[PDB]
Amino acid sequence: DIQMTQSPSSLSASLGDRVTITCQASQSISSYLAWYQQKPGQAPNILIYGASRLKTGVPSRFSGSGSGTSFTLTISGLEAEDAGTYYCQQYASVPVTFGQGTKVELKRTVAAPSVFIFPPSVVCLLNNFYPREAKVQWQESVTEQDSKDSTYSLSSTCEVTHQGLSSPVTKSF
Amino acid sequence: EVQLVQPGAELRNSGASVKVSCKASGYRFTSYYIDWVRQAPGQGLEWMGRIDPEDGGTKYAQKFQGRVTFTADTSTSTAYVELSSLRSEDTAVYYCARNEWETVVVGDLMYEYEYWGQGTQVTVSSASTKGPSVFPLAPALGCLVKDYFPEPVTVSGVHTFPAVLQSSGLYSLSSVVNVNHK
Amino acid sequence: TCKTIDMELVKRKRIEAIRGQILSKLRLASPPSQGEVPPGPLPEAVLALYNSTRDRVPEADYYAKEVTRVLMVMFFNTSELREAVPEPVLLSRAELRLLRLKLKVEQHVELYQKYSNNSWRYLSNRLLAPSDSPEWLSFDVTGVVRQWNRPFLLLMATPL
Amino acid sequence: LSTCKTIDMELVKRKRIEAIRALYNSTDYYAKEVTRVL
Amino acid sequence: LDTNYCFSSTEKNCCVRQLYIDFRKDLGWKWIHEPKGYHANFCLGPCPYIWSLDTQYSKVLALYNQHNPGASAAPCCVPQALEPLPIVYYVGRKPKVEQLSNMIVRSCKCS
Amino acid sequence: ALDTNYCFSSTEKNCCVRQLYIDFRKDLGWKWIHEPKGYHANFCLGPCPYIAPCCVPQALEPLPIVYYVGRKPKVEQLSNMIVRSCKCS
Amino acid sequence: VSCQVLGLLQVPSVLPPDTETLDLSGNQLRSILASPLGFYTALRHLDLSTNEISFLQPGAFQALTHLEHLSLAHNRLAMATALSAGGLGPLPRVTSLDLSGNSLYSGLLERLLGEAPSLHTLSLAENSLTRLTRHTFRDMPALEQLDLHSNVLMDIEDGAFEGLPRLTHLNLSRNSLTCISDFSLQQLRVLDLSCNSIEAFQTASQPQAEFQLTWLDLRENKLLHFPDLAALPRLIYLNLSNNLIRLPIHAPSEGWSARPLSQLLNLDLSYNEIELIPDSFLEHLTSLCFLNLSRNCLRTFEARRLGSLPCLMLLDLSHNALETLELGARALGSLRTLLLQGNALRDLPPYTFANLASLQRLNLQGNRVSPAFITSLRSLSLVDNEIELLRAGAFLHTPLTELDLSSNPGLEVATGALGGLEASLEVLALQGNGLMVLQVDLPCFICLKRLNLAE
Ligand SMILES: *[C@@H]1O[C@H](CO)[C@@H](O[C@@H]2O[C@H](CO)[C@@H](O[C@@H]3O[C@H](CO)[C@@H](O)[C@H](O)[C@@H]3O)[C@H](O)[C@H]2NC(C)=O)[C@H](O)[C@H]1NC(C)=O
Ligand SMILES: *[C@@H]1O[C@H](CO)[C@@H](O[C@@H]2O[C@H](CO)[C@@H](O[C@@H]3O[C@H](CO)[C@@H](O)[C@H](O)[C@@H]3O)[C@H](O)[C@H]2NC(C)=O)[C@H](O)[C@H]1NC(C)=O
Ligand SMILES: *[C@@H]1O[C@H](CO)[C@@H](O[C@@H]2O[C@H](CO)[C@@H](O[C@@H]3O[C@H](CO)[C@@H](O)[C@H](O)[C@@H]3O)[C@H](O)[C@H]2NC(C)=O)[C@H](O)[C@H]1NC(C)=O
Repeated sequence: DIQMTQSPSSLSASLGDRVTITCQASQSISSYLAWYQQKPGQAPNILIYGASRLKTGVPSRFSGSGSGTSFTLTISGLEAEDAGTYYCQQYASVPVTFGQGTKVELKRTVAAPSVFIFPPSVVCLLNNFYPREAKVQWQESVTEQDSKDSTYSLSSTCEVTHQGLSSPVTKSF
Repeated sequence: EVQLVQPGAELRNSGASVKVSCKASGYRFTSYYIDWVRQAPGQGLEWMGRIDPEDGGTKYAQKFQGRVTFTADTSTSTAYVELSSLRSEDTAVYYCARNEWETVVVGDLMYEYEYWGQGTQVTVSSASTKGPSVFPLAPALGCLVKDYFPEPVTVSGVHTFPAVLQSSGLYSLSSVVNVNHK
Repeated sequence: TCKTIDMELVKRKRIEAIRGQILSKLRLASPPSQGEVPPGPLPEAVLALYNSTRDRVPEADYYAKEVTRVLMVMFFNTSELREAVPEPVLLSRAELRLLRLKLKVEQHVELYQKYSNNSWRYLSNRLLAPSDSPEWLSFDVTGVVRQWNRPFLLLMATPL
Repeated sequence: LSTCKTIDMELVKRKRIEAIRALYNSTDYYAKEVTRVL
Repeated sequence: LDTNYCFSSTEKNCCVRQLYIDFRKDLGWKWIHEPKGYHANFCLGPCPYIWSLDTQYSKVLALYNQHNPGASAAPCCVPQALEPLPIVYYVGRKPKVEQLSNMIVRSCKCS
Repeated sequence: ALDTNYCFSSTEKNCCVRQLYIDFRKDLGWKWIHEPKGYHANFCLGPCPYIAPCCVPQALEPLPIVYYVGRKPKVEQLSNMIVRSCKCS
Repeated sequence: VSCQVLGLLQVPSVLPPDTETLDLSGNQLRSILASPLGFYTALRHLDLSTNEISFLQPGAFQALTHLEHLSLAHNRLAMATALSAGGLGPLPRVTSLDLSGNSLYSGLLERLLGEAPSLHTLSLAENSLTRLTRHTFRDMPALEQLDLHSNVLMDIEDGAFEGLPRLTHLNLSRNSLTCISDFSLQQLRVLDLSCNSIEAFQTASQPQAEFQLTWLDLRENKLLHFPDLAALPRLIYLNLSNNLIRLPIHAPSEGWSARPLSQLLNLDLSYNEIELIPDSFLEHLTSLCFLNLSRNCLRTFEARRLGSLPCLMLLDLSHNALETLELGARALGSLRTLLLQGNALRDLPPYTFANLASLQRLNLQGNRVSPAFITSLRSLSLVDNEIELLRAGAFLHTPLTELDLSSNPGLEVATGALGGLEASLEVLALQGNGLMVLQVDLPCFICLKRLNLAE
């Protein structure tokens, strides 16, 4: 059991930027690591072999570095295809242990929600807002980021406050 | 090229046993290891042990000691898993990996995985069947779907939201600014 | 087709391959050490079993099988049969063998299994050629066993 | 010093073809006849 | 050594290779009236000789069953099972039917 | 289809089963096989011309042995050991 | 200190601290712990081989800073890689490590080996290595010999030896290799590929610089063609014996098909299926000295090219099925020995062996050749030639020193048959001739030393 930690729980960046994820091992690891690139719906995909040995057919923007106790993954230019969860793995002891996962998403600018209401199980809906910090008071359900404009949505089954609009508008029917 | 195929596991009532299949093709089955990794939506990725189809040697992690047993069948090039005495803290996607070199090269050490399966969802809910009851909503506009357990609904400037669990039942939604298999 | 091949190298290579084959078929990483070998000849049971199997009458066929026998208590003690074979998964062959006393006239016999409480299930049948001396007759009874001096039951199974 | 890959298929098959170089429905090195008697 | 795996891949080991013959397209013969063809197939792939030791790792002992099962001196990749093929060919003026032997191969061993 | 009863003590240039003796004490240098002291292994040799071809065995025989593991004796039976006849491939 | 073969269970702690060379081979040590061993920091030759050592302490050898040679050979270190991660630690001064006989494994070997810049010779032979990947031999920039013989190696990637720019001796004997598709080890000097299953050998095409290989060993392989060695100018010794070559590239059992020999010296084409020699084949083997061709089913051997095989000192050709042979004048001028026995020669030109300028030894046994018998020939053997009459002028002007005529029933010796052999002959044997009377004056032979007239 070699417990490993991924320092950032989740991070948001933009196109053509430098992303970094670190990995800290409970004990010494030497150079027996691996990084994975799971998609939001599919199985994990190997990215880095050893500790810095890039695989074949995967983009070279990712780079490996470190040894023994500290390892970092760096992405040269962030792209829409590099959005997902990233994992650690060690093969230096009989129990193979993975990391915890770090979600990488995009951001472009702030967007204002358009709060809607629907009387009947009443539903209050928000649409086309960027920041995933919508706070609504009377089972919320956010969606996944859209591939077109990287925007969020929410459904509550209402008082809405957000960073996009300064005034905490309250609408009722 | 080599590819391993697993079929979706739908649903299994609590207290029963599940069977996860990992039919493989494109390579000599009785020459490699097979790893079983479990992705519960609660925490990370967990590694159960591995099997050697050629011999049958079984090894497993410290937590799955006797709670899981996986066998192989070399005639049809498939590897299996047997999970017993299901609980609520078991619903997860069970993947299927290959160490990428050979059993001979990877003697007793451990490596990474280059060929993954597609996973199976072993879901325990103790809910049999009940058709969705779509509810109309209007002043944009959309649809309301309630209690459409246990397997999804497809409904066709659109927005669908992930189903939620409440009172042992699913809850769908739609909004615009039903073909249920079960 | 012309004579250009010598038997010296063929003998040597066959010899070395035989060494490797015995080592592989027994799954011995290294030859066993003789530290615990008791002094004296082999026991009577083991020698009798070896002389019994020496009598002349799938990917997993390559490896060896431990050979055991059970004498009749034709009924048998199921306890001894289970003592021979831990669980029926590893069993690979089980031949029932017989020793007819004297048959000067040709006759045909058929095997059977105690299936139900009173019923018996038919098995393969064979004809006996005349002979003035005792001889060993066999009948492969592998299926019934997995389902489950004097004539005996020879067994062959994967070691535990 | 590297071992061997990409065993050819097209050339091999052509050589093999050169080497290969109611009575029907009811169906030694030298060929044997087929006849039926009822 | 599955037949499907051998016939739908490329390995440098003794495997059965897929082949279908058409009497007209492949053989270029027309005197055989029936049938249109058959899957003769063939065996191809080297079987290396394994020099042995007294002390070997537990997991190299599996190479013997795959490469030199019979402990031969110079192993060869040969067919292990064969099937018959009935045809209908004209010899002169009288049509002839024969059940030829050792024509269709299914699996190949190292012998 | 050339067994030992034919090719042994005969002058044949074509492929048939040849004589060979295994003695565990001298050839293999082993002392852990209590019984037997050896066995007749034989081997197939000889050209097989066209009517590349190889000559391979067709009939094979088992070989039971007795040996020691730890302090408990055991009896085990190997397979495909003695070459009995050869064929042309 | 020499404590070899003493049956000691543990490491002794009574050794003087000034020990520079310690011997413990053949004991019952099952572990190398750091505390007993760290006392003798002055060790330069540690010998622990032929033990049952299964576990290695991570800080075990880190104290012996002046180690120059350690030998853990023939140990149970295969399970150490699983029992212990890291295995060997860095060995800053070790020059010769010998881990042979350990049943080590590829992959396990990739982790067991620690970096050693001062290592001069590593041995892993008699192990279970099945394949060599790109990251097996890494971080040994001073290795110049690597022993891998009697392994089960089958696959070798393109750049397995990439991290060894100074490997010169490579012994790959008794391995399971089948097809060699490339060879680009520029500075390698010795390559041994004997007792393998190699059906085809191809080298790299058009290298930047000439390769340094001077020793190829393809004996007892399954080759079907004479390898293309146009890119190996300095290959000197070449065994191709006990193969299937038919002079007089493809691997049919696999299905793969993808001044050449100016300085080759020792060619060995014995035990092959050669039936004829094309003329151009012997033109390339200039300056070749010792040529052996025995146990080939060749039926005719001729050399008409002027100056062909100019310095051929020996010509071994026995046990063929020859009917005829032709030797050109002033062609095999430097030919000193000629093996010709075991053949079926019937008729030859009278001066077939006369033109050999410096022939000394000539065996012609079992051939049925009847006597013209050379001022330089020394040893002769016409044994089993089914001879009946020996004419007087057999050896008039051939100062032979050794002469054998044994096993010739029905021999009739003419008067004066040994014409000029009185002063040159030293040993003569006529065993089994069944002669009734001797027509040769023995006392006139002053230089005779031993005689054999048995049977
Ligand atoms: C490449 O490695 C092979 C395998 O070790 C070398 O051949 C071996 O050479 C040794 C001599 O150093 C031979 O050992 C001798 O064995 C006889 C018994 O036959 C023994 O009486 C002697 O005292 C000596 O120990 C060994 O038999 C021989 N093995 C084979 C298979 O021929 C070979 O010389 C190496 N090549 C190069 C270029 O280094
Ligand atoms: C190339 O390698 C081959 C090995 O394949 C070497 O051949 C070996 O040559 C020696 C002497 O010519 C053979 O020894 C002989 O044994 C017989 C008994 O059979 C004995 O009566 C002779 O007096 C002689 O000692 C040896 O058997 C033979 N090895 C094989 C496997 O046939 C050859 O010497 C190598 N080439 C060069 C130039 O060294
Ligand atoms: C084909 O002919 C060659 C000769 O051209 C044979 O090679 C010869 O083999 C013998 C036997 O090993 C060698 O004699 C040995 O010499 C070494 C070193 O001087 C000595 O230590 C040994 O005690 C023994 O006397 C001989 O040198 C060698 N000749 C050459 C040029 O290498 C070869 O064996 C023949 N082929 C076969 C299959 O026999």
